[PDB]
Amino acid sequence: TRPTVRPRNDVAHKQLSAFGEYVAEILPKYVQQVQVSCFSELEICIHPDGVIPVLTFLRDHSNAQFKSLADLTAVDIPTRQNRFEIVYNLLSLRFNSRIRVKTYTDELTPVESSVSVYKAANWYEREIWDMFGVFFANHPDLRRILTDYGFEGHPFRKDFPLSGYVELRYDDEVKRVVAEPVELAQEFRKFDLNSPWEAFPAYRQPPE
Amino acid sequence: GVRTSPTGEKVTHTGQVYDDEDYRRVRFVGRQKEVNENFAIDLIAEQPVSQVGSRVISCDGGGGALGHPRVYINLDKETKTGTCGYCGLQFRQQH
Amino acid sequence: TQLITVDEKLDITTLTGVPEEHIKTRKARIFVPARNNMQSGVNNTKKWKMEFDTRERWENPLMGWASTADPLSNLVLTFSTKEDAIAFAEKNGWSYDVEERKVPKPKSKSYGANFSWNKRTRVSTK
Amino acid sequence: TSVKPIFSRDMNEAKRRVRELYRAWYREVPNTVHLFQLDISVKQGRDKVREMFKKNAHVTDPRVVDLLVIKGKMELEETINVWKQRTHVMRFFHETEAPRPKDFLSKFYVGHDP
Amino acid sequence: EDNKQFFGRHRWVIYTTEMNGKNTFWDVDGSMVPPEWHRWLHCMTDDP
Amino acid sequence: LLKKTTGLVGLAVCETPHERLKILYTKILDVLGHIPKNAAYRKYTEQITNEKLSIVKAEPDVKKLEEQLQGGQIEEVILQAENELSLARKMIQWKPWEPLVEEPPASQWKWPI
Amino acid sequence: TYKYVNLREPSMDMKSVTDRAAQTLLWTELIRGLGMTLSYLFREPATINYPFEKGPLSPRFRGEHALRRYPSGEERCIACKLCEAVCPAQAITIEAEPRADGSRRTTRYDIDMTKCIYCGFCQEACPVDAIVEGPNFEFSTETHEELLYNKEKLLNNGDKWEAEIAANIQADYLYR
Amino acid sequence: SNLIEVFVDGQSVMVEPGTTVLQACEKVGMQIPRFCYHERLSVAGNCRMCLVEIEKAPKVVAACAMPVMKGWNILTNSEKTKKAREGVMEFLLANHPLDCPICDQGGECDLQDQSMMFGSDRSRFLEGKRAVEDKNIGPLVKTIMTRCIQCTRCIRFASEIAGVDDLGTTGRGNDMQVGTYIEKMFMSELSGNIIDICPVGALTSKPYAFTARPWETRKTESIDVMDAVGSNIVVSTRTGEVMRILPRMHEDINEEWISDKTR
Amino acid sequence: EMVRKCDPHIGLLHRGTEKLIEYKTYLQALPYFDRLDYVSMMCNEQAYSLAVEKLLNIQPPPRAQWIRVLFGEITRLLNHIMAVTTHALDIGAMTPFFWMFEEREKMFEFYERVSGARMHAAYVRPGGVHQDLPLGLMDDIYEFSKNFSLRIDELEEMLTNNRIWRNRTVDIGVVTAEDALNYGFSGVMLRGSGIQWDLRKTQPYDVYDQVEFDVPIGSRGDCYDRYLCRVEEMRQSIRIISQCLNKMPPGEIKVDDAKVSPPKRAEMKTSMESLIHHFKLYTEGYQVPPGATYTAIEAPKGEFGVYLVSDGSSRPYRCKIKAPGFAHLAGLDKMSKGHMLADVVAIIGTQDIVFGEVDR
Amino acid sequence: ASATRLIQGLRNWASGRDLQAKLQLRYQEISKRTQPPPKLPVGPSHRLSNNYYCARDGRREAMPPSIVMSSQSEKKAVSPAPPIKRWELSQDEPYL
Ligand code: SF4
Ligand code: SF4
Ligand code: SF4
Ligand code: SF4
Ligand code: FES
Ligand SMILES: [K+]
Ligand SMILES: [Zn+2]
Repeated sequence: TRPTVRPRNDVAHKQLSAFGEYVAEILPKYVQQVQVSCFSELEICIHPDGVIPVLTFLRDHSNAQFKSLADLTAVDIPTRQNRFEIVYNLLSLRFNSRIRVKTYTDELTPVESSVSVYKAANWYEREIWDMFGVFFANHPDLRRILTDYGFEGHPFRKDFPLSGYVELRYDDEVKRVVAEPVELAQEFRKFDLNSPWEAFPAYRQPPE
Repeated sequence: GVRTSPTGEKVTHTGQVYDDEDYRRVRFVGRQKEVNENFAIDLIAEQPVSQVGSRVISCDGGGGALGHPRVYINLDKETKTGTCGYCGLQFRQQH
Repeated sequence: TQLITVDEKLDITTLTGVPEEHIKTRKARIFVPARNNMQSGVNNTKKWKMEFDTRERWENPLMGWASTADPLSNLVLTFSTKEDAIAFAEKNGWSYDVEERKVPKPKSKSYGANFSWNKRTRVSTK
Repeated sequence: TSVKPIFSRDMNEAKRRVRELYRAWYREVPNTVHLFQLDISVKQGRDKVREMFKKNAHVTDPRVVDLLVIKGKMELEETINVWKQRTHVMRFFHETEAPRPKDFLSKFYVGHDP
Repeated sequence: EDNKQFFGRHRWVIYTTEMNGKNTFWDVDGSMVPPEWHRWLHCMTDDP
Repeated sequence: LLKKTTGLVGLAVCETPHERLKILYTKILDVLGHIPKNAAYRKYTEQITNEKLSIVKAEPDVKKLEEQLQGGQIEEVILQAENELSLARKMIQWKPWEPLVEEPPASQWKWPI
Repeated sequence: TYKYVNLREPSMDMKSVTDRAAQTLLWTELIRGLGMTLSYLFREPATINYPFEKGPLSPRFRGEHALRRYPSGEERCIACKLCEAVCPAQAITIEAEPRADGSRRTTRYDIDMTKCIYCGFCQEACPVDAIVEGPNFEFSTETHEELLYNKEKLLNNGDKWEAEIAANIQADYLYR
Repeated sequence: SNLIEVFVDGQSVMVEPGTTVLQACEKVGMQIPRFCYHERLSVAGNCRMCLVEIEKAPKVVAACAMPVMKGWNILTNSEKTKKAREGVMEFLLANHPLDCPICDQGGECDLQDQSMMFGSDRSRFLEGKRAVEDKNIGPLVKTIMTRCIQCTRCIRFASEIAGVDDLGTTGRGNDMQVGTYIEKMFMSELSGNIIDICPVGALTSKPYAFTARPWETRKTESIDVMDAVGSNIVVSTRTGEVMRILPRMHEDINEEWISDKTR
Repeated sequence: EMVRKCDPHIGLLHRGTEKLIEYKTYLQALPYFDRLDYVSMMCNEQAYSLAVEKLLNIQPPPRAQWIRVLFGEITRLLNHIMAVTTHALDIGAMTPFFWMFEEREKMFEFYERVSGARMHAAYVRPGGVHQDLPLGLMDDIYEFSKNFSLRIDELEEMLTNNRIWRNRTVDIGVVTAEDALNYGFSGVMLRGSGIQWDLRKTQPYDVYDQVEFDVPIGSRGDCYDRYLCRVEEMRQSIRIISQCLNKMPPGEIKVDDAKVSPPKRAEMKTSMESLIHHFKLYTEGYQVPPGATYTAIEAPKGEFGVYLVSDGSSRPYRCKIKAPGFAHLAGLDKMSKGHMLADVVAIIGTQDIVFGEVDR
Repeated sequence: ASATRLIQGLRNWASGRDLQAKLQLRYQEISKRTQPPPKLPVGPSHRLSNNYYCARDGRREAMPPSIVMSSQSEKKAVSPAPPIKRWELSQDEPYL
């Protein structure tokens, strides 16, 4: 398995497992799961009441010093009753490491804003408001950032269609760009691509 | 091998031509209906049937890797030729 | 306290931005998709799907393309269980119907039954 | 059934917030008609505000109306601070959209939509 | 050709003054080049 | 030797780094004594803070102290001491050594779905 | 493994101070910048004489689309719809049927050239080298629907540019 | 009960006596690759794709035909099971024609899909392939016999469900041809269902032929109205136009077949 | 004259790119990354390719990795020419714009010789690169690199010691190191502040642990040290290009797993397995094992990252794109306080901001 | 390249650099536009024996993430990695 297979990094796996145990036992009030991927990425899956205490820990603790917020992300997964999965990618420049801090919310429960921990989040979770509808409590200026000004709907929710519900055109009667319900001259062609055969037996879920 | 409808419109190699009462001929008014006058069905009929001395022939379309994937054609039917499903060339066992 | 008690039905239809025409006139279909009978694999029959009733597709006058006006014509959603799909459709105000999962019943197989002494299940060739 | 609130502990605080948002929109409509130099009246714009408030008037969840007040405050901030153009204000008035068939018989005449 | 000119100036076309019925004495056009000279002029090959 | 600049913009050079680190480490330990003993934050932070304080008390030099504290410049070691102090003062209020406040739903971290 | 841009202390002896003051009062670096601009003034410019001189292209160039043929006139496209499956912008629209000699051929091969991202995934998905993205880049139109190519237009682009397309494929097929 | 305990990859499962290895692996949610096994046809055991390692046994068994013994540990993912699958897929693809672009089975091919999932990624066959004379078995089923992998689902369907006994294998060895041996027209009331169960594009639908391709079709689940059976079907459409009609599995109606009028 | 508050309204180029990625396969979603940082095309290709190859648990061949690093540094020259010359053009120095876009035209010719497109190449793919280098390309890359230092020298003649350029950059947009780390800055925005951080050095990817180069580090956190950092990164990119041209290994350019990278067209037309794999990789695509990665590269604007979530299918379930310019333009409001309106265009220039990656 | 030596001397004086040694316009030093055909090599998996795909299957060695902690003594405090080594100043050109 030398030439075409990715080489496995066992040292980083052991070190991130040790630090995941470390964070899970320093903060048992909020840490729900700790996992390390096969390509050596640590994920701390927490309760959403511990957004500020965990992120303040990793930013300020002398064994963590995750001073940089690389990226802040939501994921819509509609089969969960807490469908939105808020993802904090963090970078420690002191220990040259990356961690992932994951939590959850539904449409109505607010997540506490992490602008007091990382100012970088000021736009990111603002975008999570615009793209997913996750409200962030105590954000300084929470509003839309990417959509049009009269835009109804949170587009990166997976029940939002690819083309939207409206489309613009100029109308010369009213001398104005107007919004109408979207009619495509060619419909987007949905391709059902998934093979009916199991691809990865290591990921087989136990049946009902 | 293009022919013409009684409306004066060239029938394409698919067989498409608008009806007389079809309004969509108005897009060609003052302009032209671009057809290709090299019908592939009329050009592949012009090729000679290759007489080979084998029972199974292989075709790749010529050019090696510049043709189609290499298929194998059985020639056991003496009633009918064996036609390549890609390039349309056809083969006959010479016995 | 910092927790309130909302005994109401969960309804987010005023927050999704979906227009009323595509909430109250749509029928969501909740189903496990059938196995494609061109194939014996069953990995496409493991999840619940939500789709909608197909609306009008017409011919583009210029190119003959399939023009549509239905925004929800490609919206296929994936759910681990039936109750997650039902809860997602009820939360969004979609009128839904559910088809239950059709499993293949366990067959009785025997290679020796191809060569019975006195039963009709002999194979005439193999 | 114990959920974390957004702003309102019950529906009465929620109705207070709905009411203050309606007051702010009602005050804003003449300034919006003036500085966007619209072709509508102030009364017609206040009718559109009342229509958009009555559109959501069936909600019984405090968190949903808290998000509705939050989104109304956001639209109000986009209107006061001139971030919307004239077109975003006039999108509430679906004017170039032809009126849809409402009864059964005209929807039967035009096509297949129920 | 002029291979003493730098790369880009070293191959050029003086267009015809009449092509396919159209006067091109002043109305020269980049699409007037036939495909066999279009490899050479755009330097897809060394060979005319 | 009086280092001219730290190289980091806005991180001013400390005239007496040893005394400032002793003050900050004993202040971290004084704040950290108000945490319960079985809490892992207290045990781990006492361990690393006593290690850093013994390294500071064992080395009179500034350069060698930087190369064996292994946290970069001495002024960002001071900055990390201030950050750990602020953190421990917040960890008293948060009380995160408590049990888990709520289990997730049953398939909340199940991937793929 | 790192270096310090701009960490120089200027010398404070009278020589260097008077050098910096002659720079300040006599504008020496401004004359240096005028010298460099004057130096490009007397260079031959890099300007080619378009449309008579053309920008240099490679044989891999991805321009206008063309449906190709065999060396018998038979069209190479056997309607397999791999190009429209791989097409990242869904620009390719294909309908097919068996024609009068029973051959698997298309009745619709449309490419919306205003959806097309010109990435050439269609010509590398194509198993028979039917669709290619040829060398024409000068095909600007005056109307939007003139950039909505059907099968007739694409087969005519193949018949138009085939003498060039075949030679470009002849140059680059051993890299593919 | 009389349920015996067996193991699939170490996982215990309680199965009825007579249950095959493949069905025991199905009960833990694992689908063994197959070409000739069909759960509504008789067990043939002649493609050898389902060969799986039983541990402490130095020979793979055909999982579609072998009954489980008590205490077997079926190793569905072990090294020699995967080597067996790759060897069998190599022999299936040795003489198989390079027809995937011009074949109607492409995209919905069992041979393609479980070659992608269980076979190798490349060829060693340096020889010339065989080519088979095509057959005319009627106006419904187009027949391209070079694509045939000789799994004999033809013959078992026509014998056991259609009740015809007019398909078979003539010849012997690599020249073994599935066919009727004569110019015979296979027109049963259920004659198009062999288009379903043929895992390759050797038997395709002649009216569906060349017109569409499976990934671009929309699958609407619907009901037959051609008689009062109420056969569950999939109307596959493509851009607002009905392409074809497949069956749905309903165990109590139409088990997974439809009639030729329906199809 | 002063600026009290700067509120950048964006979304004017929000295209919904990463929702369009969710309905496309992995190979199909690769050309969206050419169009995010649309002056740094093959670098974003590389970040997406490394994300997918990390989730696929495969690795590119060595020659593909050296081609990726070579074209990554050519791409870095492209982006810093764009950065420096438009940053000088908006201030008023319009002439080195035209002086350096001829060199930028020649590097677009390098892209077009290797891929067929001048900008959006779709060349760096998960599994390697799409196609091997044509013959004579490395000679011309050497002929470019042999002369490009003189171009940097005359750019640096026109701007660096110029007192008008130093008045518009030296005390403008001063960023402290702690505020740069807290605001999510990356790349030159950290390195002008004196932060010693570079992902090619610290968290190295394809063969950047095998090339030798230096990291330019600022001292004052301003526009001028960031200008000097970008000029010196062009110097070091020329250095890495020399090391890549000398240490280019023989071999294949795709991974030799034909279930991930498509086979050659000669064997697609000859072998049965190769035709099946060509078919399925260009219609369904390869299945990626389920999981979420955050793969970051040192793009010429900073940390460019992809948080890619796969569910086991041939299409991405989620693809979040971290751009450097998003956090940079968020920190614009802090960087512009206490300055003038004509300083704002210089601070928008010193943050290398391309709104394709900012808005997605 | 066709500049007269008077203009060439004025140009080199004004720039301060020998510009003819490094010209930005390209001439006969570049590669031919017509090249010989390549013979590209094959990778390591182009073998006729000992080349089973299961022994080089990268996608099927990827595992689900190992759950280190789940909610269903004097041990050393750890960090996510060792502390980063201080970068060394360049011997090539430190500007110092
Ligand atoms: S070049 Fe790309 S976008 Fe254009 S038709 Fe081909 S595959 Fe589609
Ligand atoms: S152009 Fe090529 S890929 Fe597209 S349908 Fe035709 S043969 Fe297939
Ligand atoms: S039967 Fe399957 S593997 Fe064979 S040519 Fe048809 S699609 Fe390809
Ligand atoms: S034609 Fe199809 S079903 Fe019949 S034996 Fe051959 S592969 Fe099997
Ligand atoms: S499936 Fe068991 S051998 Fe064919
Ligand atoms: K079939
Ligand atoms: Zn042929």
